Amino acid sequence: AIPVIITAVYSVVFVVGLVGNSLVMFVIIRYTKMKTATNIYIFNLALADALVTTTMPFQSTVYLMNSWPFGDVLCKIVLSIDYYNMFTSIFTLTMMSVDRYIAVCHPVKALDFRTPLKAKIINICIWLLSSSVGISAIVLGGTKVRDVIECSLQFSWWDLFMKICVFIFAFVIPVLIIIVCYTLMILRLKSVRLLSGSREKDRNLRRITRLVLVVVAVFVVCWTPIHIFILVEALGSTAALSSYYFCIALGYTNSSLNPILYAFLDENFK
Amino acid sequence: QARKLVEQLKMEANIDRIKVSKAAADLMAYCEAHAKEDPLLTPVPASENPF
Amino acid sequence: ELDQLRQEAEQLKNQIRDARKACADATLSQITNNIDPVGRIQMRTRRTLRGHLAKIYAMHWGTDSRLLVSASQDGKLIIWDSYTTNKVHAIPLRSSWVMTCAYAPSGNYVACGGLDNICSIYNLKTREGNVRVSRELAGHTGYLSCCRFLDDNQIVTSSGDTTCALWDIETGQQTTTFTGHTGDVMSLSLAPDTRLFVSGACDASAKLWDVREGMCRQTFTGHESDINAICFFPNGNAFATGSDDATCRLFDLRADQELMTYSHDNIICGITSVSFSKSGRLLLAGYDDFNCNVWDALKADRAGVLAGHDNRVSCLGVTDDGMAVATGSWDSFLKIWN
Amino acid sequence: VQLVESGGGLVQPGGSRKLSCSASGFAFSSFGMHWVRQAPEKGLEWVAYISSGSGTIYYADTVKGRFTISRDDPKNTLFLQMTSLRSEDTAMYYCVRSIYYYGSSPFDFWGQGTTLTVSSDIVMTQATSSVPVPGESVSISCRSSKSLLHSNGNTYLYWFLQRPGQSPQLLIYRMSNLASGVPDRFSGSGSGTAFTLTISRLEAEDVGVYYCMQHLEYPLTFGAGTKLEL
Amino acid sequence: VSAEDKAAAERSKMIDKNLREDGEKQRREIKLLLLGTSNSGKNTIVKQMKTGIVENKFTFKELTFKMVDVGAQRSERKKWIHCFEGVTAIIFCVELSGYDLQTSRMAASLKLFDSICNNKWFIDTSLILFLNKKDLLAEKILTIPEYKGQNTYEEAAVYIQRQFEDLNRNKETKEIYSHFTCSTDTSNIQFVFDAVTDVIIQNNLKYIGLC
Ligand SMILES: COC(=O)N1CCN(C(=O)Cc2ccc(Cl)c(Cl)c2)[C@H](CN2CCCC2)C1
Repeated sequence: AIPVIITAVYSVVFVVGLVGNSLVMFVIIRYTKMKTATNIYIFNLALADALVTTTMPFQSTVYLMNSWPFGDVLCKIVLSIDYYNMFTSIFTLTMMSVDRYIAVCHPVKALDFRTPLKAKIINICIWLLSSSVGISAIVLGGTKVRDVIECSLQFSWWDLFMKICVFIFAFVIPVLIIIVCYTLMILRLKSVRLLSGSREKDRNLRRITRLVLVVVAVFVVCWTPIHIFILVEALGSTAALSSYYFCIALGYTNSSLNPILYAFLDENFK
Repeated sequence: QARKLVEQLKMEANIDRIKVSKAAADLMAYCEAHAKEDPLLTPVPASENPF
Repeated sequence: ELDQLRQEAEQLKNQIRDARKACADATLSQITNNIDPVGRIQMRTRRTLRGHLAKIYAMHWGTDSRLLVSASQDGKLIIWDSYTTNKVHAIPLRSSWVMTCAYAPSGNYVACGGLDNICSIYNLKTREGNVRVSRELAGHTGYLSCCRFLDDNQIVTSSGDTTCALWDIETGQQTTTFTGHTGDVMSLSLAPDTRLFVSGACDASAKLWDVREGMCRQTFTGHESDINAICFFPNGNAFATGSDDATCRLFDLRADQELMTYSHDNIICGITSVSFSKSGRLLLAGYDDFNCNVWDALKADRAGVLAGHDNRVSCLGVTDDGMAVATGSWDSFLKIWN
Repeated sequence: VQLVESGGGLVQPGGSRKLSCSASGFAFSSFGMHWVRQAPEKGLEWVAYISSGSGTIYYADTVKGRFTISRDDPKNTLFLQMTSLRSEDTAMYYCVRSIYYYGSSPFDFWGQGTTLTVSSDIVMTQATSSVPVPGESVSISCRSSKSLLHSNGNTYLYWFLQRPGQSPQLLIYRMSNLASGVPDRFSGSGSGTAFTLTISRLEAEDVGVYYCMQHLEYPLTFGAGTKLEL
Repeated sequence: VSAEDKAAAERSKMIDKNLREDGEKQRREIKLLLLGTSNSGKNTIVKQMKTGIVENKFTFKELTFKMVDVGAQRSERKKWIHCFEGVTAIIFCVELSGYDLQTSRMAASLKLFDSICNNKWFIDTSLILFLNKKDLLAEKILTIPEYKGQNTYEEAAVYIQRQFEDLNRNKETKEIYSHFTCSTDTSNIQFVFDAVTDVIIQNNLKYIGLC
């Protein structure tokens, strides 16, 4: 047949992802809303992931029919929303990792830094930093033409940048500093009582280590192939669209699995 | 001492005690005579209520 | 030798019990059984008061029924405006481990005290525009659990050294010392005519003292645990106690015995505060189960429930006008209810 | 409590001048502060107001755009800049402390003023200007343009007495309350638009000019004044 | 709203700002209670860092300590021990030279420890356990009924720590930090530093939902 119906993963990842954030906002209104920094970090991450999840049919239609048959403003709006909330989700993951590292390895200064007002101004700065990519996607985008109509970053060496740029500022720096933050956090918890005693303390420590390993693994497996394909198709020259839409399907799978790992495994919800 | 401890309690032993019927009647009379002046019995109208 | 003392004491205590049983011709419930019940008091919160960052242990209203002072563990005595939710004053305390605060009837001074064994008197209506420490009263061995104002120059204090005290504020000296309790004294309430006062302690005992000659006029013993709160009826002839045995009990002075009990099987937690309404019909008691209960004082019925605090309710207060009830708890908030 | 005002003098028209007032003997930062001037042969006139923490600053209509009021609480000083001075600014300026909470007594202390020689609103009418008076009882009437009874049941009228050669001092605040340091023989009573001050058993240190001031809305307006003479 | 009511509201806002500024400063501090005995060494520990309640403040490596001592209370403990429900740690002082000194010192020490460590308010509060008279146990000798051990040094103090840690019921939620006191060096407060740091992380993990 054809490996198109197998891209029905653009549904199961889709709806659950929306559901994954649909139950998230209720946690703000059915529990402690903003008394802790972690709660508002979870709230911004859930909102960003829901807005990433909103643009599913705008790629499933481009895959299903090999063209973008909508208007120019729809192309600009959808692409800007995609880039904006992608960067927002990545930076929110990064700052939750930094917050856990600060709470563990610099705990005396965490009495001052881990203020809800400071977390609010950091979140506002994160959304404002992603607004750069959002606005630059608004002004530099558009729909091209060839019997098919195509939506991309229409402006070539200018497309080597803003591809290597999103690779550098959206993949490598966040993954490196979350890896450093989590490995230093685990090395600190290795020598902490009520976690290195007997009975269930080592079990709790190994549970924390398993959570660290699974969040790092989910991030790398759900954001490496997209970047690899983007770089090797910007540099190098039927199966290409199929593999590319499996990769960005995994990029959506991150938005599905992210509120699970960062909300349901949190022990402060109930 | 024990002498003072028994002397004070014997001094307070001999007092004039009315019955419980008089006490209940007095409490009933006091609560009935000041019921209209109690804002917490019935909810006051919002015009005359500062809250 | 000492044989006569114990025998004589138990004999005259037994005849005190015999006279008390002779004077119990009926009960309060039998007389009040033909009263139309009050019903359900669904009093709701009108103001919430934010600004305290630690738990509140005491409050006391004003005579004008608009200002109220509150004491918390963050070293703060806050004087509020109930009508507008306005902070009139914020007094930083020298010691943050306070359990009691009082407001003078003249409105010119406030009092505070706690684990520091000192009753502090602060002056409000003074020059320089700031509240200043006017008096420090020392001489108690235990912590200061309650304090109430007689006049601008007389105060009465209850402490955890089994004693009460009457101080003259201007000279700062012990005018009278009230002795006789065996356990630590927790609560205090003055009669409206300012001549007698009842005091409740940890020996499960309430004691009625006369202010003039400093003598224990009466002693009432019915409870099984530590009495934490005590309050006079508006008449001045009866009083009500709350203890850690999850019961309130209403005593009479002239009858010299207990009149009524206020308990339920589904409440197993103690009582931190007790108060009456203006007419004395409604007895409001703060419990440890995050709620305040409203009993009918004549019929022993749970008339109402104030449930707005998510921590231990610590202090209650009913205005002299009877318009509202303020409730302070351990969740750093205190609310006005009507 | 001391409010010593300096900086005044003789200035040619079209100039600028810096008035200052040093405050001592009280917590200066807890008080809102007022500038009120008086013409050489006329009554009082409100000029400016600054709040505690310098949050609210209000000016009169005849000084807006050219007068500035400021304060420094570490130095405990109040400041008034005046620019493009007119001949109508020739007055003696008083610096007044006032505090606002429930039961407060604003306009309680008035400073020793400083001289400056430059060479919709509610109307308070004090019709009588000379009432002869001894051990007698006197009554001074003041009238309004709109009612001073606010919706909170508080009537917003103040009564000051200015003895000859002395700064005015607060007699009555909020139309009925008698200030500290004032004998009980003063009484203030009034209803909407119509007010009176009754002095029973007049004695020495009662001779002066009596002023009624409203405090509903800025600008604060005085009456013309009524003089009691022997 | 009238002019004076507006100014009163402005004063209330200023008081709110001052209250928040004081609350942050009282939130950056750490409260610990000394709860040993007058025959234990509570006063020596507090004075080595350099009637009524006493309360000492001193900052060690950007951590302000609010050390409260309640040793002058001849009243019932159950009526004021709830005032210390949310303290950071409990410091408990025990004299090793107490079994053969003044009567029932060791029994009083274990009884007070069993009262405090198993108290309802301190169900999750860690206890810092100081063992004093380290230089006096070596010259006092247990020789005084169930020891069955030798009477030399470097094991009697271990026996005392085992006796005090055996009273710790309901484990896997709280930790006893044991330390022999050295009255010459500063190693007393460093340990008080380190234990408190181990508290904060143990709090912070809960605050970040990882524990
Ligand atoms: C980091 O790698 C990138 O630079 N990417 C960011 C933008 N992405 C797009 O596919 C743009 C786009 C085109 C057409 C349409 Cl209809 C839309 Cl909604 C979006 C990729 C990733 N997104 C889309 C799927 C999950 C998030 C790759």
